[PDB]
Amino acid sequence: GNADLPGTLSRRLMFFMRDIYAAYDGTVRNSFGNQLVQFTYETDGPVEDITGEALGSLSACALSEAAYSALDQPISLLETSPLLNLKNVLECGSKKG
Amino acid sequence: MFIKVKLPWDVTIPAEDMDTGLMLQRAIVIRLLEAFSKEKATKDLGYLITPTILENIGEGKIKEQTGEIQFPVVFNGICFKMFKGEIVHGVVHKVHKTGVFLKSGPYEIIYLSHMKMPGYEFIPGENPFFMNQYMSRIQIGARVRFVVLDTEWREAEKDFMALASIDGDNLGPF
Amino acid sequence: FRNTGPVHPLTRQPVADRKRFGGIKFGEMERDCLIAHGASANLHERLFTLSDSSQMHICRKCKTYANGPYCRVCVSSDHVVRVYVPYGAKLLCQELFSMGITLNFDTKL
Amino acid sequence: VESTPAPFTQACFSSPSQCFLKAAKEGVRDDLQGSIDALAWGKVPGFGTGDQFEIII
Amino acid sequence: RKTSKFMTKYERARILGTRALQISMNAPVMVELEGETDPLEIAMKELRQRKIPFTIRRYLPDGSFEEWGVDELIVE
Amino acid sequence: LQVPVGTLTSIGFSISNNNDRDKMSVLEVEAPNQVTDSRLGLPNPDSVCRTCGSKDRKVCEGHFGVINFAYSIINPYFLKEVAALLNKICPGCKYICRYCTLNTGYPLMKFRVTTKEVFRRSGIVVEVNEESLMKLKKRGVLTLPPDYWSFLPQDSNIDESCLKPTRRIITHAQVYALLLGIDQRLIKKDIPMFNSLGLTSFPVTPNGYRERTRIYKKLVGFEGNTLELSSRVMECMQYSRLFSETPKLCGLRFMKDVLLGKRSDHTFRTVVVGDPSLKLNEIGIPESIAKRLQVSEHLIFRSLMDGDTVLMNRPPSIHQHSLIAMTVRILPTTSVVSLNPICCLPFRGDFDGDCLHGYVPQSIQAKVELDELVALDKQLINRQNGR
Amino acid sequence: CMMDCEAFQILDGIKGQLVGLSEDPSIKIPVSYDRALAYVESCVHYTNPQSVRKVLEPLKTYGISDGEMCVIANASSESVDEVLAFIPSLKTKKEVINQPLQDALEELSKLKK
Amino acid sequence: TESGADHSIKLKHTERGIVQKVVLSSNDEGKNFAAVSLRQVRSPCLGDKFSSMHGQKGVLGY
DNA sequence: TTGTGCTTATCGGTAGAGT
RNA sequence: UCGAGAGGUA
DNA sequence: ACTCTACCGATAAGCACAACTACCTCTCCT
Ligand SMILES: [Mg+2]
Ligand SMILES: [Zn+2]
Ligand SMILES: [Zn+2]
Ligand SMILES: [Zn+2]
Repeated sequence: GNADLPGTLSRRLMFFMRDIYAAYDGTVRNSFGNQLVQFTYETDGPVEDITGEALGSLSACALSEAAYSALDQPISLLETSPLLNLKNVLECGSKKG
Repeated sequence: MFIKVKLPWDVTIPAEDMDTGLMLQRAIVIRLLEAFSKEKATKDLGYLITPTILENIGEGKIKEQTGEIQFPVVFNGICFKMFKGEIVHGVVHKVHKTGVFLKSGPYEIIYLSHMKMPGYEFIPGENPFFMNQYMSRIQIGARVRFVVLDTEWREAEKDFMALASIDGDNLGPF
Repeated sequence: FRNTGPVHPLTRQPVADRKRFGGIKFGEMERDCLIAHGASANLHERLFTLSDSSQMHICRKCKTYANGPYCRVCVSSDHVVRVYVPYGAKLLCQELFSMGITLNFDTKL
Repeated sequence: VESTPAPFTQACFSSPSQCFLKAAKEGVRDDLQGSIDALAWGKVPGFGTGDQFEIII
Repeated sequence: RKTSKFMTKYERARILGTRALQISMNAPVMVELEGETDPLEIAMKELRQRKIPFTIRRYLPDGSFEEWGVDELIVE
Repeated sequence: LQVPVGTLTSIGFSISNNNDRDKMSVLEVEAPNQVTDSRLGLPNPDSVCRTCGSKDRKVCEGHFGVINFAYSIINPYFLKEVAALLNKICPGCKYICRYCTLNTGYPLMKFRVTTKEVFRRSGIVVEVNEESLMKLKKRGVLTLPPDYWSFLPQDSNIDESCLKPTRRIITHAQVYALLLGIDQRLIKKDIPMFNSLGLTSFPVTPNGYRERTRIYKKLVGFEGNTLELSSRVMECMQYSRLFSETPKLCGLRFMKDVLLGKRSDHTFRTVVVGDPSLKLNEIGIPESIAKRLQVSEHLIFRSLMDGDTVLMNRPPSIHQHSLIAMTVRILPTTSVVSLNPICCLPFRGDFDGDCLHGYVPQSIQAKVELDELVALDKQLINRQNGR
Repeated sequence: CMMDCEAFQILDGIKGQLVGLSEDPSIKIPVSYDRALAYVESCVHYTNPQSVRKVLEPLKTYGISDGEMCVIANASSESVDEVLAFIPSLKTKKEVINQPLQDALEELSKLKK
Repeated sequence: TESGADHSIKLKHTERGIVQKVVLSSNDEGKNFAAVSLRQVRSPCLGDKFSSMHGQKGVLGY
């Protein structure tokens, strides 16, 4: 159990964050229609030379690595595992009822 | 109908010779020279021999295909359209019992059928066939004018073959 | 290991038999990691060049697929372009036409 | 909401048949703006490499 | 204008790859290389000597593009 | 001959009509025994193609053929839209009349699509509203008026008769009759693809591409009862690979295994062991495997040797640092690859039976970009936490 | 717009430039040169400026389309009954009298010695 | 076959060894069965995996 | 085995509209 | 060889 | 004062996908 959940979460998050990239003007724009995600990168420095890097892809990869590492953690009753907690945090629109 | 109509091209240049910035135009002209020489054919345009005037050239776009760079260049050249309703002369090459050969230069081969000239009879008493029944002798080397008909073309060779008719006036050599 | 070997009948891709020359799957996670790194030439080569590579002919006067290529929607057209797409794209187009979907392609050159 | 039709990526996510049927019924036009759509048709995504072009002249 | 004026890693890699591809196809080298048998090394030498005649067209998201040059850009 | 090469963009989607289907079809015969003809597909037992030259199933593409139908059939994809439109407009008045006023005793009717519940046919069935019928029963009206169904034209094909009077199945011919007299603007608003309503043909899949053949042959010759023809068309359309279900390659899995996940050439997979002698950026490659592995170098294939770069990965790739470009280092050992034990952390694996499969870049550009972005020295800083 | 004269003059420039640096690293085509040598020997003129001006002069003062003026220059008729029988588009018209046409033919014969 | 066709079974890429015995047998239906056994001595190589009696598992590093 | 939509069906339910 | 069901590897 | 419809909010009732990646053998048929 819980061996497929990190993979599915990583796939969905990658599908959501793949198109995000940094533009030449300095803005963070989506590939679909050049939609503005962030006017400026909200990193606390220290180098702004990253122009062609895909910020969304690396963010999704980092979150996927965090999710896969949580698979080694156990579960405590009246509580949920860090993997399930991360899944619940990432899934906000689903829990509308 | 020999109107000098401009026609752009997208000739590519191999990466074997990319140098001599002070005289790179020599590589440009030799690249387009081998471009239309390789084709040396057309469907409804005609033929071209020399790039007289080069109008304008474009930016060289490169591609990752065996080191080839394309160049968009537009220029005008000499062509000829075989429009219907034109009197064009030609030189006879040989003669036979059917399909009389007529060459308007080596660019095309024109064939003449039986139902194109007036009432004549074949003369087999000599080596070359003659049509002197209507008081006109036609041989090889004499220029004879005729009316051009619709031109045909092939798939691979795409030769500008057409039909020759002597139904018009002033027939025979002049 | 593999350099060149037999391809699958349905899709022109390397087979998954180790006794035969076989092949190594380039999965979605590897593609995502390569996108994160930003290596596009490797991604293009692994998905198109060294993978199933095919060609498709599209009429430019009318957005139709032409089977030299000949377009039966119009008269014999001398302006037909060739696009290089993976064989999976052609298989998907055939499947879409079989299920009842017609695709229109507007080539840029 | 963004009025950007992406039938190919949506089909690649889940339910390809229904997504293709809805795209055909609506008559949308996929511009292949996404990275996955470009990759599926032999085109570079354009994030790191392909965002700029190289011209000799 | 309105650019970082510093060549990114991806642009540098693409330029090096294109130059190596050109050199591998028996192309003359503008820079002078002594004891070099690798096209990648010659491309690196040309990039260091900024004598490679390439122009970079950066496509802005709005649709406009700005033409730059390798000699104009500064490597790091 | 030769054709220009261009890029592909702006793909359009539309529902096939008769015109495009006939245009794409090549040599579409109407013989029941000519399903596997020599004109469409190589795998047919003829080793020849009518429209293409002799080839090894690599130079000949799959051609399409479309059979013809004696009677017209409405497109199943537009069935729901037609049923919804027919429910709104009254079928005796052609407006937005005995069916318009409640004082005439005619109960309101509702048009809907029935799926496998009555006759296993996905068609249009008109049903009288039971709530309105119950009110009429309280007034002493036990049965519907005999002229209630006078708006339906009498179908010459009167097969499948003797049905319930409250619910009737509308044939394809009657659908067009009810659509006649309706404003074209209203019809076009609900259905954008007005030209696709008529489905008089169905294509046949190429032999080289693909129970589907049996159903296609069963449709070559058909009798009346066009509802059965529509059911057959629906059944044979659902055998497409894009529809979910057992081949196991269908639906989302078809996409994953045909476009998303692919297998490539010039790849090797072997078990990995530890070798502290090797440098961090060097990978140990056995001399036996490297001799058979061929690379493409411009002077045409040469064997693998020292200095070449190979992209190494450990499946699954959880983070971007799993892909590392490592220089090939030939070792006397065989049937194994040697890796520095320090480099285990990026791969997240240990030397206990893990297999690292590498990728050999053939193009020079891929090799150049491999050691400039995916090299170990390029990935010194972790992109997750900055350490 | 080249009928006989300026098409021949540009060929002379090709011949003049062909003798210089005849060795070419690339390939050559002999079919194109054959098409020029064996077609230009049909009809020739004396001078370029005077002939062109006298040909384009009726094109200005009289109404003739570009296609009709090109085909009549290549045919080079010498009478009034010949032109009325060649081109069917010139039949049943009264826009131009035949006497000015006869004068035009005299000018064409005058420029050709 | 009697016409010269060869429906023979060959050894694949990774198949090798020394033939040990050949067994020929047939069933009551009349179908003939043939079995050929290939043997090869295996020595511990590098990638070989070894395990202990207490769950300790690893490969032969050197 | 469910999680999540997803789409009708179905129960009043009262708001206007009218007399 | 094309498939299905099992048993295992990280 | 006193009565009919009609779009509209909250519970049943069926569909409809999807439950991880890369791997490797063995029997069964197809
Ligand atoms: Mg382990
Ligand atoms: Zn067409
Ligand atoms: Zn064929
Ligand atoms: Zn009505």
